[PDB]
Amino acid sequence: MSHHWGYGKHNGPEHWHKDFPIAKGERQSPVDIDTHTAKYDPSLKPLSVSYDQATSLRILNNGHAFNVEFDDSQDKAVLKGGPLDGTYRLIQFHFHWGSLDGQGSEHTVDKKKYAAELHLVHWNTKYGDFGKAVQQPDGLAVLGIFLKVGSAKPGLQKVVDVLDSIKTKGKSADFTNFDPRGLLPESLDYWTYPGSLTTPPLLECVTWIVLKEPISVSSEQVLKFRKLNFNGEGEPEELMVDNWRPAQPLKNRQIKASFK
Ligand SMILES: Cc1cc(=O)oc2cc(C(F)(F)S(N)(=O)=O)ccc12
Ligand SMILES: [Zn+2]
Repeated sequence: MSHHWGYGKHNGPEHWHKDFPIAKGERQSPVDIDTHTAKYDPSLKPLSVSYDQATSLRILNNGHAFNVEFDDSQDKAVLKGGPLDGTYRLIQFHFHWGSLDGQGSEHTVDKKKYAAELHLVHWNTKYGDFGKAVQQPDGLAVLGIFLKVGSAKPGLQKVVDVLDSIKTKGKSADFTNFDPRGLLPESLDYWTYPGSLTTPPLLECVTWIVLKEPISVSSEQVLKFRKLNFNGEGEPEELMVDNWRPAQPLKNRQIKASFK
């Protein structure tokens, strides 16, 4: 209730370390993925994305981004395999995007920034609940998917059209029966490394799995994202753009590739 961090000039990523010292930690995210240095790991098991039974419930503008929330009271939508040991349950997805197509993603590929990045957040069921999971090194698994501007993503339109109803901070809307499988690219080839949440509290509890294949969304679709507001209703308009944290030092970590 007393957090004041954001993405503006005076409360942006370069200021976060004051209230959250872990911002300068040993396994912070996002990071630049240097494709020539990432090594193929033949030991990585196949990635398993089982979203057939996913049950979305609501979409919320939290003043930073918008979250599409799922019912995670049961083992429906889960992520397993890949670098993961155990079962991770989908709790929500959100995006990070820019003010222009040339920036917006958190992770970068050989320093290339994509227009946006989708994050599907999952928590390790061995810890019982999300709050307990974020206190563990292997508590979360976040699946990251890059977005580039070109052809429209049919599966994203239902999200785009509901944004008018959650323009400002604190607004939410019913959002049932949304199928996240419609946001995935064809290939599940990925890079993986141990990291953190990319907004405060910046906890170092995430196994990052970033897909190599980006999805394409249309200019009209991303333009709608850019019409959202960071501010609450009745306050001066601050367009919700550039809600991404820049790449952090890789330090003592190796990024592994699931493909050759
Ligand atoms: C506390 C928490 C709960 C949750 O369901 O999702 C989150 C997502 C993020 C993130 F958006 F910053 S990221 N990018 O690290 O996923 C940060 C914190 C949470
Ligand atoms: Zn995120």
